[PDB]
This record gives sequence, structure tokens and C-alpha cells, in this order.
Amino acid sequence: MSLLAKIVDGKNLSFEEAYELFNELKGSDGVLIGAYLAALQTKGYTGEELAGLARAMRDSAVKLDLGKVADTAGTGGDGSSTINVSTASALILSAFTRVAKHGNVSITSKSGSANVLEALGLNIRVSPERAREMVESTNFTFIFAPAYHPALRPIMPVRKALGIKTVFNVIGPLANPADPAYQVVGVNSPELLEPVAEALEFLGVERALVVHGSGMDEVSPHRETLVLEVGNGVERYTLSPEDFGIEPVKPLPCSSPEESAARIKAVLGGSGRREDRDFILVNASAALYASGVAEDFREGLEMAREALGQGMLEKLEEIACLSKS
Amino acid sequence: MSLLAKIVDGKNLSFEEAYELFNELKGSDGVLIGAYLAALQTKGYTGEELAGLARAMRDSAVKLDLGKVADTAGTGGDGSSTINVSTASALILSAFTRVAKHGNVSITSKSGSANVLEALGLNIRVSPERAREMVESTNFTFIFAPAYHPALRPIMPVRKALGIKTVFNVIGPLANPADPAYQVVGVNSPELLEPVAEALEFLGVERALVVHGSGMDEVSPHRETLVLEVGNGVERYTLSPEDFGIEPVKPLPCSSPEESAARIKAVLGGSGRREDRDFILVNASAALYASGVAEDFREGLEMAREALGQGMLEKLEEIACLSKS
Repeated sequence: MSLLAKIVDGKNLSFEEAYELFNELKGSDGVLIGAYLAALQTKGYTGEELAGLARAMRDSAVKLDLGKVADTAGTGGDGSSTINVSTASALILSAFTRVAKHGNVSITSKSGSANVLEALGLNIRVSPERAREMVESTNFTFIFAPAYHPALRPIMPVRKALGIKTVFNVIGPLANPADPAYQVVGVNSPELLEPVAEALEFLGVERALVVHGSGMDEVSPHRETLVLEVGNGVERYTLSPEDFGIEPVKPLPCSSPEESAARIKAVLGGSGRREDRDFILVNASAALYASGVAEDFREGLEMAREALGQGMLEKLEEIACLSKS
Repeated sequence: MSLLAKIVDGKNLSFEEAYELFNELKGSDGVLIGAYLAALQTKGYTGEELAGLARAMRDSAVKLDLGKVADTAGTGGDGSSTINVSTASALILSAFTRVAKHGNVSITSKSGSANVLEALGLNIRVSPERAREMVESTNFTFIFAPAYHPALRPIMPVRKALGIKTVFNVIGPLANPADPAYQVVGVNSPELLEPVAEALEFLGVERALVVHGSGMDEVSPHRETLVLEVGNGVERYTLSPEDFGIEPVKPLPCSSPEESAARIKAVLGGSGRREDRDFILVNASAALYASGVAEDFREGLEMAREALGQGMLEKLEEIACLSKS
């Protein structure tokens, strides 16, 4: 109510106040949660607010011990139904470095990455100890957010009932309890680039890219991508598809997680639609760059492309098998 | 859902959408009520939104068949500051014209109009038929908001849990179901002047004064009073005690509805403290002017003051007698 009055008055919360707010929401009646989420969304976000809420959400999560990991994500998925490039990007990145992909419920309350990974044969809820074995054996695991954030249990039905976007759509990608050192975070509108970048700074990420490509929460293979790079301060620049060494190409629509899975798998084995391949590769390139395995985006695409083939399909089947053990 | 998304996007609702919003609120779960009230407060409400909400509230209320009636009110500061001039003004105005005073829709009503009128011996809970009969034979009745606004009953426990100001701390004086032709509405902040005046415009009031005097939702007998007059469009002017024909005097605080009623009753009978008498009279003059009883504020004060004395205390007795029968 005090924090609610401050928000309703248009005042931005401090990092500490936002950390407190998560713990208040955690134990609040639905009426108060609804009020906080609608008011907060009407006001808008600062980086300090996103980071405080996200840090409190990590601290309340099921604990993970996965070492130094990378993640790639979007606050949506969002917009059109295109293939799930953050999932494909995370799988390609595991050829190079440890990945713990956080999943990351959509506005429908379902995780698009969780549906795609299930279609690729994963059991998507794994224990913390299964997750550690997955990373140690394959460099990859999937952390399904509803399973790792029991504190959100009273919040989920409120988010469902309100139907509007809320702060939880933005902090989802910031709330990975593995504490990723490296992150790609796509955002669904350009006004979120600066607060999300500042929040990653507040959270101590070693290197991150916050991207907004052709109006979507991903790197575009077709038009310009706005980028904020975090790690030496915050740097702003714009990428074009030519910076990755591809010709511009428009992504093609997708109707179901099953189709999304099949098209991603075909790319991973070195085949697939050229439009899917180049869309996946520019996003994989950004993940390799953010995790320091590539020095620039042209090299990141070149290295990601060389990893596709039979070995990548073999990695995928052992990830699937290990997740069901 | 749709109206909530419009509000949290910062878009102002049309009159007809604000009408729908009220009818959506009254049948909504607390979670959605809480989100709607907090988001609209964060955005800020407009005159058009206040009017649509208020018209839907009037249309949902218990039906009244009073005549052409007048009302005087405050939005509201504190339940302990000054004596309740709007109740005194309403009683005095009934010597000249039909008055249906609308009670306060906020949970406080501490030294509110309802408390003061009971401390003056009225039964404030009258059925629609006693109300008509009271008006026909004394020119005065009082509309108890909790009993005339059933649709508010789900809303009230949400307002209590939120503990913030909402649009309902403001909409009350615009929501008189007897559709007053004449109104004085004090507002507690200068920023309420324009939207409340606009709202009265949209709602078709024949003549109204929206007033803010010396920082309070009332006419000041001490300092300047900002006035918006609604009728021929909207006219703006500033009054001073000189415009009522009195020397400036500072109104003084009171502690309880009982002391408020005793100090008002002494004025009504022709005595009382000079500070209370001239405070009541400048507000009574505003209501005589808004009602077309008096042509200007000097005359309104003159006419109000000559109605005080034994006959006024006898009118109060008859009002109280009839309200109990």
C-alpha cells in the first residue's frame, strides 16, 4: 500500500524498494497483486526496478549450481509465430560453452521454448541435480520457470486473470536462478532496451546483448537490429544482416511447436530452409558473441554454421535422453 | 482485458467506455477491480472518464423520483478538519428550493455529512418514498450512499484493501441518483477543478459551481476561492470574502461530528461563533447562487442570513421528525 501509493503517484522505486516489493507481492492477496501489477505497468519501468524485482525472484527460486553459464531469451517470443530462434540459439551455443536456458512463460502463460523443446523430445521439468548432469555432459539444460519459481504460484493466476502484459513478462529473462554470466535478452518494444540493459548492469552480468530486431524480441535477418551491449558500461549500436555476412531474408511464419521443432532440427543437422537457417544463425551469432566465444558478429555466424551437422544432432538426442533419465 | 489494456497503455477512455468500465467493475472479481482502480489512478482520470463512470453509477443506483433538486458537496479533505459547511448550506438552501443532499461514497464518512445529520437528530436512511415525501413537504432529503448504491458493495472491500485514493474518492458528488439540476462541488485540489467541471458539463447539470477555497473543498470566508461556473459553458473567476460582503475570517477546527453539529445548530438558530456563521454563509450563498435563488454572492449571503433563527430550527425539527416516520 505504501509502495503502491508511491507507484500510483508516479514515483520510481529504488532497487531495494523493488526487491522488497517482490517479497510483498509474494505474500499478498490477489486483489493487491492485481493492483500492483496494473499500476506498475501503467507507470513503466526503470532499470533499478527491474533489477531489484529480478534479484528477489532469483533469491526465492529453487537453487541451482551449474557453474558459469549463458542464456538467451526474449521477454516475449512474441508478435508473429516465427520459429523459436532463442531455443535454436541456445542449443547451438552449447557446442561452445555451458548454457542454462530459462523458460520463461509467455503472455498466454505457456512457455514457447518449453513447447518446442518438448517437441524436440525433452522432458522439460528436470531437478536441479538432473540439470547439473545435463550441463556437465552436454553443456545444455533447460530450467522450466514454473518449476523453479514456486514463489510465483499466487502470482500466475493473477497474471492470467488480468491478461495484460506485466512486469513479470520483462523480468522473466532476468530471473534465471543459475545467475548467467552471459545473456542475450530480446525485448518486445524499443522502450524496454534501456531499462533491461541497465538492469543487467545492476545484476552484474559479465556481458549481455539486449536486442530488438525488426520490432521483435530477437535478432533480425531481414532489417535492422537495435543493440545495447552490457559489460563495459552500456554501448548502443545498430546491426544489419550484412554485419553477420548473410543476405537479408525475411523469416517465415510457423503454425505449431511441432513445426517449429522440425524446422529447427533440420537446420541443426545442416539442412532446413535457408530462411530458417539464416534466422537461426544471426541469433546464434549474437549468443556466441555475448558469451565471448566469438569476437564479432561475422565470426559468430561463421562458427555457428560450422557447428551444424551430424554432431549437433547427436548432442540433441543425448540432451533429450539425459532429460528423461 | 480490453479497457484495462487501454488504461495501462495510458489511453483516456471515452464517455461510453467509462460507462462500460463501471458496469464491468460492478460484476468483476476483486483482482480485476483492484487492477482497474490502481491503473486508472496511476494514469489519472479525465473529466470525460469521471462523467461516464458517474452516469453509470447513477443508472445503477436505487431509483429516486424527487423533483428538480439541488445538491452541495465536497470531494473531501479529512474527517476532522473544519465544520461541515456543505450540510449546513444544504439545510439553509432548503428554505428556498428543493435540496436532495447526496451522502459520501467513501468508507470514512468521519464527521461526514451522514454523521453530522445524525448528530442533528435525523434518520439518514430513508426509503425512496420517505425521500420524496421529505422533499415535497420540507424541501430537504438526504440520500445515504451505501443504501442507494448497491453495486458499490463488491467495490468497497477492494477500496479498503488498496488503501490508496481511487476515482471513487472523487466521483461521489457527481453520482447523486436524483440527477440534481444545481450543484456546488468543492474539490480538495486545484487540479480537480477542470475535470469535475467538465464532468458536470457532460452530465447536463443546469448550473453548477466547482469551488476550491484556501486549499479546501469549500468556499473560503478567509482567502481566495477559485470557482468554475458551469452552465453557459465554463466560466472561471476568483472570489474573495469581499464578494460576499463580509470581512475575512479564518474558520477554526473541530474534533467530532457532535461538536460540528452543535456549532452548526447554533449558527442555524441565528447565533453561534462568528467564524462558523460567516463560513457557513459564504457556502450557503454559493448554493443559493448555483440554484438561481440569488443573482450574486452578496445577495445570496444576505438572503441566507435572514433565513437563520427560530424558523430554521423548526424546519430542522420537522425534517428530523419526518425522516424518522
